[PDB]
Amino acid sequence: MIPTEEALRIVFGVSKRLPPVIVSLYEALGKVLAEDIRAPDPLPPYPASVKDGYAVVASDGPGEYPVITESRAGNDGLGVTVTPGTVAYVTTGGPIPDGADAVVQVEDTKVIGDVSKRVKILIQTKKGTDIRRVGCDIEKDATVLTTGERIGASEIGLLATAGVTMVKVYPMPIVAILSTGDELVEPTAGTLGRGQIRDSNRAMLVAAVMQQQCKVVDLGIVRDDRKELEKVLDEAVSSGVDIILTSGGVSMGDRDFVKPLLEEKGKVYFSKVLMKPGKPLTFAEIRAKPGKTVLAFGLPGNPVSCLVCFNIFVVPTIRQLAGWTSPHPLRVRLRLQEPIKSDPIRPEFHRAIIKWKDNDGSGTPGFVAESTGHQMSSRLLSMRSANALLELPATGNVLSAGSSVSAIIVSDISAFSID
Amino acid sequence: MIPTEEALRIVFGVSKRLPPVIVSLYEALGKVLAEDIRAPDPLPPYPASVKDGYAVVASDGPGEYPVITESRAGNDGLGVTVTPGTVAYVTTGGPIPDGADAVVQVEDTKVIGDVSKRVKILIQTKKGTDIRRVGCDIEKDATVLTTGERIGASEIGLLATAGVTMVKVYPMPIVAILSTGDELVEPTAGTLGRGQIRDSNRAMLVAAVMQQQCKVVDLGIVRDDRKELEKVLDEAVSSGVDIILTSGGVSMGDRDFVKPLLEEKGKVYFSKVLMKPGKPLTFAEIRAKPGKTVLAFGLPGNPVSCLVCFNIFVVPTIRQLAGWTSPHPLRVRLRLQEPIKSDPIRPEFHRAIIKWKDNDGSGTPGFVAESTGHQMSSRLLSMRSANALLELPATGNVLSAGSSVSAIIVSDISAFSID
Ligand SMILES: Nc1ncnc2c1ncn2[C@@H]1O[C@H](COP(=O)(O)O)[C@@H](O)[C@H]1O
Ligand SMILES: Nc1ncnc2c1ncn2[C@@H]1O[C@H](COP(=O)(O)O)[C@@H](O)[C@H]1O
Ligand SMILES: [Mg+2]
Ligand SMILES: [Mg+2]
Repeated sequence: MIPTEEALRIVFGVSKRLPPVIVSLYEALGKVLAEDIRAPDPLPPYPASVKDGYAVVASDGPGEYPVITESRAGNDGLGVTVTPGTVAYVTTGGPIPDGADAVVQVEDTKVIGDVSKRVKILIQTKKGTDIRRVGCDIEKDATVLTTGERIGASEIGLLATAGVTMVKVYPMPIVAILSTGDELVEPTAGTLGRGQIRDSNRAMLVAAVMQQQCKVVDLGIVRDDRKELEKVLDEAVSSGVDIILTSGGVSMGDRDFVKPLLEEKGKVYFSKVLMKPGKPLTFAEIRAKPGKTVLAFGLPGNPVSCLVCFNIFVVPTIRQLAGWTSPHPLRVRLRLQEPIKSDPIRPEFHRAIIKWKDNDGSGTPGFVAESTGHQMSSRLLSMRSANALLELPATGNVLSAGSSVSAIIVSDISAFSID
Repeated sequence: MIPTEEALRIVFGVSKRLPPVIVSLYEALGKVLAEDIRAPDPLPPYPASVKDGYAVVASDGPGEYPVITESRAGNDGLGVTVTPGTVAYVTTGGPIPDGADAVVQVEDTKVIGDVSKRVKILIQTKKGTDIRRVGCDIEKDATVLTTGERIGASEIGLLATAGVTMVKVYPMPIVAILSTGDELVEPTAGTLGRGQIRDSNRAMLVAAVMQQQCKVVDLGIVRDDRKELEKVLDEAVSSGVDIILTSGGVSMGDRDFVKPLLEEKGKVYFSKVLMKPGKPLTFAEIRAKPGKTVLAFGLPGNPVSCLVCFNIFVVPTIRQLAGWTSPHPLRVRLRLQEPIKSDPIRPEFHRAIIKWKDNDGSGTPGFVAESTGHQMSSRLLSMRSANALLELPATGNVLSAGSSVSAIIVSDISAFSID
């Protein structure tokens, strides 16, 4: 039985970034860049107006002037030179005609006469005012995005700015998922027969893997039969998946074949972890016959233990395979809203609902946590709405309301409900 | 020009939750429940063993006993009564045979003899030990999920537990997106002609809407021509989309037709907001001809202003339409890692890279922020890697390193890179 910190280091040490691939612009969203991106031309590529108004010769100053051209886009004002004593109309983003050295926003001007166009400039401007010089936002050949950078909406915007529609990225791993048990029935079952339960771990894990943006290979329910589970595992290993997730069949039962099958097919690094919940977790590395490595997680059958182990061990493995340089989950410090008793032997991953408060109880703003209630590993209602796992050390003491603890954030911090 | 707080209240007051729909189990992931979910049967539906070991009569105590049945699943041990002086083998999740009232884990037992099976129970157990009574995890008819609850992986697990494979939920809005400008070219363009730039806002907004899990209707580049933009807007309004996003054509240019077109087609609630960046934001409500409401956001053309306005105003509108009871973004308090000058007139949404530190500079743990650098609204590099918007009040003063500010979190808090 190894500590969770060691089990994580073993998984990190075995897990390898996947080979990069080439994808289209919208397929690159959410993925990590596997190349640097350089601007092929400057932004703006021409001197551009910051305002709707008039391009002027700054030294002219306030006065009345004829409007010799209008410049909004493309070839507008091409070949026209704004000389001292003239002005040109411009819209925001319009090219500055040759000879103009500043822009006076339309609010500081007045159109004069009926009908030839004339405008009154109401202020003294300064050279360079309200003009974006060539390359002031992005210089030609500047690196706008680098290898190891995760692509979000602004990074998609920068790729589009630089004219990149095919991107080299690290792909997401493909994950096979199966459930084990003679007691299981499909979640479509109505009236349950004696000694049956609906398979809940498979759909829970499919959903968890969908939230990590990975393709899922759903291998269904497997019975407690060694030859049957070996056949499904051999089929999962040779299919091309990168990760295999099983649940159940990893305790002390006489028909728990997951561990001995992973020992035959590959190398089991560990089968027991000092943690509450999640003790019987198995981690193995299998080589598929030519050829590639396949990571196998023998997750515990208990629904809570299953999802806690997914959140702590499988999420960083997916991220590592997908080329994330920082795969660890966000850990914050927070105050307890109620007392919680820690375990005397195993450090606990106590499920909680956390929120940011203007006053965390200590007079300063901070995160606070409420327990989800009874933490029994068979009680999936303890995972309901839990956005964090409180890391309670193995002291056996009652942590009173107001005490501070470390918490792992397991669900979108930007989707956190406010206080 | 209205404050951002008022502009948000107007948007919230106009935005209505979409009618609920019925979807399959995996389609419900990420969506808000539009009905309560009750367990049709208990969990466990039979008294179940917590351990691999033996089901016993607690009062018998330590001793040697014959193993009269084996119970792992289904009908195993049906009709067999464990009487005083006998035991039954059980696996975790196996039904407890009639007459047995406790379970002794296999580690507290020893198999005796060769070959009839006999086992030695090494301890004195207590009635009810290591047995999950019927309904101890979930009672029959208990509400396991309620209306207004967002569905994550554990909620998918609870739906599967309760045998629900078709779910009533609030759908996501469908969003139409177009760009405006005679200066724009597609992001596939190579060498740019004079006065041209690649359309970056459209792909940026498509990506931003994809991260919000909404269907996108890509309406392309529209030129600065009133009749052309009216035709595309009329086509967007009658297509069935719930939200229309335009960018550009909302400043003071003589060919900026977005505002007057939204005034003709519907009701414009505002066209100017007191903020840095994002001043020319237009918000309108259009009624499609029978019939339904369509929300239109005339986003600013400047790439930074475009994305900042999306993050502040469009994200909560999407969430409100999708039935989120808490659509507001997460706001935290944090310390500045460097000095920042605030604007004397407009409150600024200064882009930053934030992280949780064990020491935020004050001796206690907390979030800290680094600026992304020059904040010019034309500089999309200021959005690069920004996971927060610092809310800087309009004081004109230099906020020194170490001072505390409010920050809006704009990207997955569970995807935050650690310190
Ligand atoms: N797919 C599943 N869905 C729900 N419960 C499960 C699943 N697989 C295993 N379990 C339960 O988890 C516990 C441990 O499983 P095992 O390790 O196979 O003994 C038992 O109570 C099982 O009935
Ligand atoms: N789709 C777009 N992509 C990049 N820049 C844009 C886009 N639309 C408008 N702009 C720029 O944003 C600024 C304001 O646009 P407008 O409001 O149309 O004058 C100008 O500098 C435009 O060239
Ligand atoms: Mg089992
Ligand atoms: Mg324009």
